[PDB]
Amino acid sequence: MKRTWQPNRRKRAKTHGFRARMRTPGGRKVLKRRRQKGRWRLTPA
Amino acid sequence: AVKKFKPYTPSRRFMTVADFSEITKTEPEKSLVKPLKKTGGRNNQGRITVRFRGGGHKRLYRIIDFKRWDKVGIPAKVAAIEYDPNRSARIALLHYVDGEKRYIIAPDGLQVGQQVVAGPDAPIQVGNALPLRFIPVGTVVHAVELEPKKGAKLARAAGTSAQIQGREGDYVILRLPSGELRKVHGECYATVGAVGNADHKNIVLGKAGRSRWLGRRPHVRGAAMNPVDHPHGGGEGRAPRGRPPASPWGWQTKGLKTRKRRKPSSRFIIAR
RNA sequence: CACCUCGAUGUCGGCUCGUCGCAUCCUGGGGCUGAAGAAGGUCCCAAGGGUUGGGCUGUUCGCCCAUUAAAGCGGCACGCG
RNA sequence: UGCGAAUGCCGGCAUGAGUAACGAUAAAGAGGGUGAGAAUCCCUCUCGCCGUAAGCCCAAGGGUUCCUACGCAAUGGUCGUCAGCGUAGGGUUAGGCGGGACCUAAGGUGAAGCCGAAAGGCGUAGCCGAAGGGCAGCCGGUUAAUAUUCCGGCCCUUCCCGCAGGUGCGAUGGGGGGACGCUCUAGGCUAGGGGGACCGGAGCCAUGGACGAGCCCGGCCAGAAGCGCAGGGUGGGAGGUAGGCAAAUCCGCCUCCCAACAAGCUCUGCGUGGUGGGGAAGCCCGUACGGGUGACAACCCCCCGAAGCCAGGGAGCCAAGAAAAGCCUCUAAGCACAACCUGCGGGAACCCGUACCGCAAACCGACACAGGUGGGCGGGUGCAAGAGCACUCAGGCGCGCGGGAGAACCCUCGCCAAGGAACUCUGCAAGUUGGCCCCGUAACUUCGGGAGAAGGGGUGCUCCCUGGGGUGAUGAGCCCCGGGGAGCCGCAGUGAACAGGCUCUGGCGACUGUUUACCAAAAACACAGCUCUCUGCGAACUCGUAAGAGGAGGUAUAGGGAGCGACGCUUGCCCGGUGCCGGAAGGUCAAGGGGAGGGGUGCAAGCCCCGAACCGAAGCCCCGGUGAACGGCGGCCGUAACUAUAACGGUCCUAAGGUAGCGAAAUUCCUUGUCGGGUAAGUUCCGACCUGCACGAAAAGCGUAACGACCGGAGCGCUGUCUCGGCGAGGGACCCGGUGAAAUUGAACUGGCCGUGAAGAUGCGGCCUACCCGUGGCAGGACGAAAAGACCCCGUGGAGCUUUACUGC
RNA sequence: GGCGAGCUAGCCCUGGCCAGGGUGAAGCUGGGGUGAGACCCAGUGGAGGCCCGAACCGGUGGGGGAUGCAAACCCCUCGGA
RNA sequence: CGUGGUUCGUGGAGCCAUGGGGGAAUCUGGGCGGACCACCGCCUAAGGCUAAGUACUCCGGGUGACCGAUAGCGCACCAGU
RNA sequence: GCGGGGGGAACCUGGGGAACUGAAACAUCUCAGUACCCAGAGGAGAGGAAAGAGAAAUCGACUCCCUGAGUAGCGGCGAGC
RNA sequence: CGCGGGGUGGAGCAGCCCGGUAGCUCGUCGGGCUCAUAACCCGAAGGUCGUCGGUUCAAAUCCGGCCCCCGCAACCA
RNA sequence: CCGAGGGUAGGGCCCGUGACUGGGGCGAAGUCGUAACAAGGUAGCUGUACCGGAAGGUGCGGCUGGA
RNA sequence: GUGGGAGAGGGUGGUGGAAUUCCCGGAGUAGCGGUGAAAUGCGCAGAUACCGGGAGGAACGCCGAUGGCGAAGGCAGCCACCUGGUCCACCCGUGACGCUGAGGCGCGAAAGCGUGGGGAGCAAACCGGAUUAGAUACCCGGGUAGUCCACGCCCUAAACG
Ligand SMILES: [Mg+2]
Ligand SMILES: [Mg+2]
Ligand SMILES: [Mg+2]
Ligand SMILES: [Mg+2]
Ligand SMILES: [Mg+2]
Ligand SMILES: [Mg+2]
Ligand SMILES: [Mg+2]
Ligand SMILES: [Mg+2]
Ligand SMILES: [Mg+2]
Ligand SMILES: [Mg+2]
Ligand SMILES: [Mg+2]
Ligand SMILES: [Mg+2]
Ligand SMILES: [Mg+2]
Ligand SMILES: [Mg+2]
Ligand SMILES: [Mg+2]
Ligand SMILES: [Mg+2]
Ligand SMILES: [Mg+2]
Ligand SMILES: [Mg+2]
Ligand SMILES: [Mg+2]
Ligand SMILES: [Mg+2]
Ligand SMILES: [Mg+2]
Ligand SMILES: [Mg+2]
Ligand SMILES: [Mg+2]
Ligand SMILES: [Mg+2]
Ligand SMILES: [Mg+2]
Ligand SMILES: [Mg+2]
Ligand SMILES: [Mg+2]
Ligand SMILES: [Mg+2]
Ligand SMILES: [Mg+2]
Ligand SMILES: [Mg+2]
Ligand SMILES: [Mg+2]
Ligand SMILES: [Mg+2]
Ligand SMILES: [Mg+2]
Ligand SMILES: [Mg+2]
Ligand SMILES: [Mg+2]
Ligand SMILES: [Mg+2]
Ligand SMILES: [Mg+2]
Ligand SMILES: [Mg+2]
Ligand SMILES: [Mg+2]
Ligand SMILES: [Mg+2]
Ligand SMILES: [Mg+2]
Ligand SMILES: [Mg+2]
Ligand SMILES: [Mg+2]
Ligand SMILES: [Mg+2]
Ligand SMILES: [Mg+2]
Ligand SMILES: [Mg+2]
Ligand SMILES: [Mg+2]
Ligand SMILES: [Mg+2]
Ligand SMILES: [Mg+2]
Ligand SMILES: [Mg+2]
Ligand SMILES: [Mg+2]
Ligand SMILES: [Mg+2]
Ligand SMILES: [Mg+2]
Ligand SMILES: [Mg+2]
Ligand SMILES: [Mg+2]
Ligand SMILES: [Mg+2]
Ligand SMILES: [Mg+2]
Ligand SMILES: [Mg+2]
Ligand SMILES: [Mg+2]
Ligand SMILES: [Mg+2]
Ligand SMILES: [Mg+2]
Ligand SMILES: [Mg+2]
Ligand SMILES: [Mg+2]
Ligand SMILES: [Mg+2]
Ligand SMILES: [Mg+2]
Ligand SMILES: [Mg+2]
Ligand SMILES: [Mg+2]
Ligand SMILES: [Mg+2]
Ligand SMILES: [Mg+2]
Ligand SMILES: [Mg+2]
Ligand SMILES: [Mg+2]
Ligand SMILES: [Mg+2]
Ligand SMILES: [Mg+2]
Ligand SMILES: [Mg+2]
Ligand SMILES: [Mg+2]
Ligand SMILES: [Mg+2]
Ligand SMILES: [Mg+2]
Ligand SMILES: [Mg+2]
Ligand SMILES: [Mg+2]
Ligand SMILES: [Mg+2]
Ligand SMILES: [Mg+2]
Ligand SMILES: [Mg+2]
Ligand SMILES: [Mg+2]
Ligand SMILES: [Mg+2]
Ligand SMILES: [Mg+2]
Ligand SMILES: [Mg+2]
Ligand SMILES: [Mg+2]
Ligand SMILES: [Mg+2]
Ligand SMILES: [Mg+2]
Ligand SMILES: [Mg+2]
Ligand SMILES: [Mg+2]
Ligand SMILES: [Mg+2]
Ligand SMILES: [Mg+2]
Ligand SMILES: [Mg+2]
Ligand SMILES: [Mg+2]
Ligand SMILES: [Mg+2]
Ligand SMILES: [Mg+2]
Ligand SMILES: [Mg+2]
Ligand SMILES: [Mg+2]
Ligand SMILES: [Mg+2]
Ligand SMILES: [Mg+2]
Ligand SMILES: [Mg+2]
Ligand SMILES: [Mg+2]
Ligand SMILES: [Mg+2]
Ligand SMILES: [Mg+2]
Ligand SMILES: [Mg+2]
Ligand SMILES: [Mg+2]
Ligand SMILES: [Mg+2]
Ligand SMILES: [Mg+2]
Ligand SMILES: [Mg+2]
Ligand SMILES: [Mg+2]
Ligand SMILES: [Mg+2]
Ligand SMILES: [Mg+2]
Ligand SMILES: [Mg+2]
Ligand SMILES: [Mg+2]
Ligand SMILES: [Mg+2]
Ligand SMILES: [Mg+2]
Ligand SMILES: [Mg+2]
Ligand SMILES: [Mg+2]
Ligand SMILES: [Mg+2]
Ligand SMILES: [Mg+2]
Ligand SMILES: [Mg+2]
Ligand SMILES: [Mg+2]
Ligand SMILES: [Mg+2]
Ligand SMILES: [Mg+2]
Ligand SMILES: [Mg+2]
Ligand SMILES: [Mg+2]
Ligand SMILES: [Mg+2]
Ligand SMILES: [Mg+2]
Ligand SMILES: [Mg+2]
Ligand SMILES: [Mg+2]
Ligand SMILES: [Mg+2]
Ligand SMILES: [Mg+2]
Ligand SMILES: [Mg+2]
Ligand SMILES: [Mg+2]
Ligand SMILES: [Mg+2]
Ligand SMILES: [Mg+2]
Ligand SMILES: [Mg+2]
Ligand SMILES: [Mg+2]
Ligand SMILES: [Mg+2]
Ligand SMILES: [Mg+2]
Ligand SMILES: [Mg+2]
Ligand SMILES: [Mg+2]
Ligand SMILES: [Mg+2]
Ligand SMILES: [Mg+2]
Ligand SMILES: [Mg+2]
Ligand SMILES: [Mg+2]
Ligand SMILES: [Mg+2]
Ligand SMILES: [Mg+2]
Ligand SMILES: [Mg+2]
Ligand SMILES: [Mg+2]
Ligand SMILES: [Mg+2]
Ligand SMILES: [Mg+2]
Ligand SMILES: [Mg+2]
Ligand SMILES: [Mg+2]
Ligand SMILES: [Mg+2]
Ligand SMILES: [Mg+2]
Ligand SMILES: [Mg+2]
Ligand SMILES: [Mg+2]
Ligand SMILES: [Mg+2]
Ligand SMILES: [Mg+2]
Ligand SMILES: [Mg+2]
Ligand SMILES: [Mg+2]
Ligand SMILES: [Mg+2]
Ligand SMILES: [Mg+2]
Repeated sequence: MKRTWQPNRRKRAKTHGFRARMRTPGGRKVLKRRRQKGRWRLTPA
Repeated sequence: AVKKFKPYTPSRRFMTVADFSEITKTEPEKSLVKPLKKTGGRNNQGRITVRFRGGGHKRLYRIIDFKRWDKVGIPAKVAAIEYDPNRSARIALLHYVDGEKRYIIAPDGLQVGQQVVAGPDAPIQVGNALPLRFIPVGTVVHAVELEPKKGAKLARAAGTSAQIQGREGDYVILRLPSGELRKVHGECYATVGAVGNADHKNIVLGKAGRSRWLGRRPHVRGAAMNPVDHPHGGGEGRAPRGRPPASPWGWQTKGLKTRKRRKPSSRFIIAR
């Protein structure tokens, strides 16, 4: 029955995408955090 | 006016439809049409600021002429009387001798083929816009400006009108459709006649869905909520108000006068 | 009353399945009778077996219909999820 | 720094146990092949399942899963020689398909501008943004694997340049157009389908008959111009002109003059068209798959016929139905040795996608998960129709454990003597009914309904006669709708499959609708409709610190808040309290104003500090209004010429003392009230009475046709619900082979009784009973498991909610 | 202080979908009627939060499932269409 | 007047700062020594800059009555995987 | 023409700024100008050359350590600071 | 049982707080007016304060018990 | 074939009876009031409408069968 | 037919003055109102009486009558438009074309009803003050439907001469 995850590639880059993150000060700190931790991926692929 | 229906369904027994025999325009509208951004009652934050709106037919906005003082002296033939979805009233199409077209909100009695004109000139006749100062005391009028040059504001709803009761200095006294008595400036335009399509107020919506066509979504009683939601929310069965009757935001809704006290406009008001 | 159980002993009634007690409803045996007979009354012995089908109510119970030898009363975590 | 406990933490390994289970009951059998090994891989045959799909095509999403070679550790619920698995190699070809060097939508973003402590919010134009608009490719062949992409044939588009001819050319500016709903729908086509005695074709005559006007198979596809047929769009000329934010010769508007029509002009569909291409059954060939032949294949008539096309078609209706570019026209600066237009010719034509899965073993669901997933195609026969049901085509599948046995018991299913609701909270469940045609059809009603009311009859096949349509010649054929007559067979003719049981009578809700995703679908919410109230427009109101925005590009016939909730008849009295409304007076009142009068200090001038009267808002007080505002709407005692009762009276209280209607009720405690009805019997139900614990008029009163998967009561019909069970089917359970979990678990060498014990003992006492160990079974006990009781209390634990609790904002 | 409306709720923009039957509103036409009308009767017409019912959307009752095929499923039945 | 800073929570409440109102002077001017007045002192506001002594540890080095693969960093191993 | 923009472990200044908690309840008070968010700076940052201190005719910028001192005070004169 | 209010001439009510002399309306009785009754007018009588104790000088009054009465309560279970 | 009738289902009319309920007629001396007849002590009546223990009262209009 | 009359006869649209009420302005003070007599009510928050302005609805004084018109119900300021009946004179035309009238159809005071509107004065119901034994009445103060208009119903009457 209809579950929670319904992938669509546009939505994803539109939402967790790199340019998305950089617009909001909130999101820039996500990048700042993810970088500082050494995340191999700052952002979903 | 007022089409009725044999009860071949429930709600067809009570439904009542407007009379369109005044209308000459069939469907189409003159491309003085422009598109309407439907709000859903939502403001520029995505936030509902007016409840229970949305749904309902797509509509094209017919742009309509609420200043008649551009075309001063230039007359016009009344070309068509048309249906406008954005208002209770009907619009009349005007072909100016200028070659220009405008929509006027259509007065009661105004015929297709009449000549109309607007200005300090002009007969006192149905359709004719004049400064208020030149309209003879007692004539009933619609589409009035409140301040000069700012556009018609008062008596635009189907069937409404206003009456000129008197002059005092640069102002005249009008009786508004509310029955309030107001000084308006003499310089303000007005256009003689009542608005008409006055049978409008007797339409019987008749079924739920017909409210849904006009973009009115179901309206829910505070009485039917819980207290998180509304001052009436709560308490076992039914239950009375338990307090002086309130809005959802908690102010009192029987009698509490809400007009701001110190409004400058108060110097120019006299009534209910 | 507050003693085991609140780091859980599922609670009425029904149904199914019973088993026990006897202060015995019936059947068997008795004494007394204000026991003519038949039919009762009361009390004693007796737990082997039996102890109906419906209407009403969630009901237990009760009331009622129609029968019956009789339409027993209790206990078993108000027996038994 | 020493562990045995913390439902401790991490790991390991046990128990349960060779137990449950191995994931849809569509289903399998055999022969051959391969290999170390075969139920499970390959190939043949036979059998079964899907077929508005379980077949095919597209979009998401996935991302090599694709094709092939070698391979079986693991993954695969068994096996595996196979694979969606390991290794390796190969494989996706575009000016026309999709997207981008085009447009705009919501929204986003944003030169200007506005706001905000910072971060940042907003915002005109512009810009971004498509499954909308615009735009040029069709048929066939080819690969192991791609093809509108390669190839073959036939067509087309835009840029660049040149030639020729035309013309005031020229735009991001002006104008036209693009450009629009819902329902119904005409004519003509097309896709698609059926039939053919006609045309083409390998073969076939079995088992009793048939060499036949037999059986079987096939009878098309694409195509520029031109041409036909059907449709779409559209007036032509002049004069005036002040409007379309400059200017226009354009468009608009007034006048005149011809057309009224597709006549013309133009555009599209379809047909035909030079050419090109396909082309069955069957037999043969070794593939895992295809290839040869059939073949010089035929290539044609009739009929059905779209929801598709012609398309901006038509009609009706109200709820009144995007935008911008492409496109055409008009002019502007400008340039008019430019430029643009038309034709022809040569050249130029970029980026990304393209494998494969795609109702699923490749997507979302930890799984090769019985769930979920948008668009298109979806054949034939029959049944009234159909995308329904059954069976079938093409195509695809038998669901990745099997073999046996034939217990209990479970599930899904079939039948049943007599009875027929006696079952039970309740006919729950299951039966009955069931499609179409005809007869027929009540109370009541808002006149529509109620209605499929109810209850009935028909229903197949054969021959005969005969009516109307469609297409065709008015004709035959083909197709559609029938009408009458005589017969035939069976238990039965909607012969299988899909396919209402019905009636009476209450409650609640008018109605269709909505809801607690995952225990409530309802009497709850909503609803049209009624009332009150607010709001004069920079409206009230809401969101935001603000700017801004919604309201609304609306204007009192409008907008907001509130209650009530179709409709009918109605909706009484109380304004003392609270709320709101009104009230220029008076009372009280903050800061401030005002300073009588006092004080500190200094030699003083002075500096400094208190400070009464008085003048001072809103608010409250006070006066009054207000009931579809919050709300409220009596008590005791007497009294009629039998009795009872009390129309009547007395008296106390109140702001006023409950009107109509209704009433043991979704409300009545006593209560199974009393009486009546229905029953053999009725705590329910219907009717009535009134002693209403504790009904009562917009938290509406009392009714109401129709409606309801609501809740009550009764009858008929019919039943395995029951008396009361029986038999049968299949899937499990049992047995054998394969693979093989789980909660739980102080350790166990773990009996009954009567006692005892922290009061319910396998474990203590006394007696009794009892050889060791299993398997299928039942659930009485281990105060069985699960979940650190959800109830209850306790904690100066928490949190949601309220208000005339406190304190703030 | 951030992350979430790829689930779910509402709205906005833009597309798509709803086999097949049934009932027969207004209107129109004709006829009757009248002084003229209202009206009546036919035929036509094709309305509706109209009827039956697939797709689609649901989730009524019962059964099964309950270490499930499934952390909401399957069968029968049923509502809207 | 309203507030903040200080040990100072309105207190006898000054000092430093400043949102609001009124609003000066230039040495004989002004601020301060804890309400205010006198006296006696201290200091010169409404412009700006200024090493060092100080904080820290991504980084390199040296040491340890620091750990020794359940420890020590989450990571001794291709781990922010 | 020159510059700015962004990053940096912690450390620094500035703009803003909590609650649990403590008070064995709780409002002032505490936690705390902490956490945190924002701007900015640098290898440090801040501060700095008296309109100071504050009782001595005293001392002389600023920062940092020790001490003064849990003193003076502050305080529902409570907790505590 | 629980809690609050009560009990006073024939009726219905004050008085009880706050000790000392029981009031009001109606009713009853005697008279008047009327032909008569009712209305009306002038006079009058009538209660030991539910009951039993106690307190005080003095108790309807303040306290206790018992007795009837009205109201509220009886929840989680 | 038709057919007496029997059956099954649904209508219509009539009669009888029914808890209860509506009024009505009647009945030597009940209770409450006094509406009408004499300006009947508010002229009367009247259609209607609201109200009220009851007669009735009141509104609007009408009549004289009143002044 | 022709020519002439009188008329509150009907429908529609306009229009005038008096008065009542409310509001605004003025002046002005201690009561006004009301009755059998009062009381409620109103009034020093400035009432009543007086004047000026304004708003709004209803009804039309004198003329007016013992009058006129209409089938009846009914019809009354003035103006215009449309329109019914009626009578007189002339003696012109048709040639009995007549009467009445069950059914039908239409009209039909007031009150009442529906949907809108309008609402000054009046006033069922209702409240209050007096009266009374009571007073759900009579008198007084308030007062909502209604009275008014449009459309559509109801169809009654001491609709009587
Ligand atoms: Mg997940
Ligand atoms: Mg996408
Ligand atoms: Mg999306
Ligand atoms: Mg990397
Ligand atoms: Mg936003
Ligand atoms: Mg819609
Ligand atoms: Mg509502
Ligand atoms: Mg609720
Ligand atoms: Mg919320
Ligand atoms: Mg609230
Ligand atoms: Mg409430
Ligand atoms: Mg509840
Ligand atoms: Mg309640
Ligand atoms: Mg409630
Ligand atoms: Mg108002
Ligand atoms: Mg205990
Ligand atoms: Mg317990
Ligand atoms: Mg347990
Ligand atoms: Mg015995
Ligand atoms: Mg005997
Ligand atoms: Mg026995
Ligand atoms: Mg029962
Ligand atoms: Mg009982
Ligand atoms: Mg017990
Ligand atoms: Mg028990
Ligand atoms: Mg159970
Ligand atoms: Mg084991
Ligand atoms: Mg076992
Ligand atoms: Mg087993
Ligand atoms: Mg098994
Ligand atoms: Mg399987
Ligand atoms: Mg299986
Ligand atoms: Mg098929
Ligand atoms: Mg993809
Ligand atoms: Mg995957
Ligand atoms: Mg791979
Ligand atoms: Mg493969
Ligand atoms: Mg393997
Ligand atoms: Mg395996
Ligand atoms: Mg592979
Ligand atoms: Mg190409
Ligand atoms: Mg763009
Ligand atoms: Mg923005
Ligand atoms: Mg696009
Ligand atoms: Mg497109
Ligand atoms: Mg293209
Ligand atoms: Mg191809
Ligand atoms: Mg030129
Ligand atoms: Mg074809
Ligand atoms: Mg043969
Ligand atoms: Mg054929
Ligand atoms: Mg071939
Ligand atoms: Mg069209
Ligand atoms: Mg553009
Ligand atoms: Mg491809
Ligand atoms: Mg699909
Ligand atoms: Mg697959
Ligand atoms: Mg599988
Ligand atoms: Mg699946
Ligand atoms: Mg999967
Ligand atoms: Mg779905
Ligand atoms: Mg689907
Ligand atoms: Mg069929
Ligand atoms: Mg099917
Ligand atoms: Mg049977
Ligand atoms: Mg039977
Ligand atoms: Mg059933
Ligand atoms: Mg009936
Ligand atoms: Mg039938
Ligand atoms: Mg046959
Ligand atoms: Mg023909
Ligand atoms: Mg069937
Ligand atoms: Mg059916
Ligand atoms: Mg009931
Ligand atoms: Mg309902
Ligand atoms: Mg109702
Ligand atoms: Mg329905
Ligand atoms: Mg919803
Ligand atoms: Mg609900
Ligand atoms: Mg639910
Ligand atoms: Mg829930
Ligand atoms: Mg439902
Ligand atoms: Mg449910
Ligand atoms: Mg209503
Ligand atoms: Mg605000
Ligand atoms: Mg705005
Ligand atoms: Mg707007
Ligand atoms: Mg309601
Ligand atoms: Mg009321
Ligand atoms: Mg009353
Ligand atoms: Mg009140
Ligand atoms: Mg009051
Ligand atoms: Mg009040
Ligand atoms: Mg004052
Ligand atoms: Mg002062
Ligand atoms: Mg004041
Ligand atoms: Mg008052
Ligand atoms: Mg009551
Ligand atoms: Mg009762
Ligand atoms: Mg009863
Ligand atoms: Mg009750
Ligand atoms: Mg009862
Ligand atoms: Mg009974
Ligand atoms: Mg009853
Ligand atoms: Mg109410
Ligand atoms: Mg009712
Ligand atoms: Mg329902
Ligand atoms: Mg429904
Ligand atoms: Mg059975
Ligand atoms: Mg079997
Ligand atoms: Mg024991
Ligand atoms: Mg032992
Ligand atoms: Mg021992
Ligand atoms: Mg057991
Ligand atoms: Mg516990
Ligand atoms: Mg607490
Ligand atoms: Mg969404
Ligand atoms: Mg479809
Ligand atoms: Mg239809
Ligand atoms: Mg429907
Ligand atoms: Mg249906
Ligand atoms: Mg279900
Ligand atoms: Mg303090
Ligand atoms: Mg000082
Ligand atoms: Mg200073
Ligand atoms: Mg100093
Ligand atoms: Mg100093
Ligand atoms: Mg200086
Ligand atoms: Mg520095
Ligand atoms: Mg280091
Ligand atoms: Mg290790
Ligand atoms: Mg480690
Ligand atoms: Mg080791
Ligand atoms: Mg680790
Ligand atoms: Mg800071
Ligand atoms: Mg705190
Ligand atoms: Mg604390
Ligand atoms: Mg504490
Ligand atoms: Mg606490
Ligand atoms: Mg602090
Ligand atoms: Mg820097
Ligand atoms: Mg430095
Ligand atoms: Mg500095
Ligand atoms: Mg501190
Ligand atoms: Mg007397
Ligand atoms: Mg004494
Ligand atoms: Mg409770
Ligand atoms: Mg016969
Ligand atoms: Mg017969
Ligand atoms: Mg009288
Ligand atoms: Mg009298
Ligand atoms: Mg009298
Ligand atoms: Mg009288
Ligand atoms: Mg009455
Ligand atoms: Mg009265
Ligand atoms: Mg009369
Ligand atoms: Mg006249
Ligand atoms: Mg003659
Ligand atoms: Mg009438
Ligand atoms: Mg009338
Ligand atoms: Mg009025
Ligand atoms: Mg009175
Ligand atoms: Mg009185
Ligand atoms: Mg009056
Ligand atoms: Mg009559």
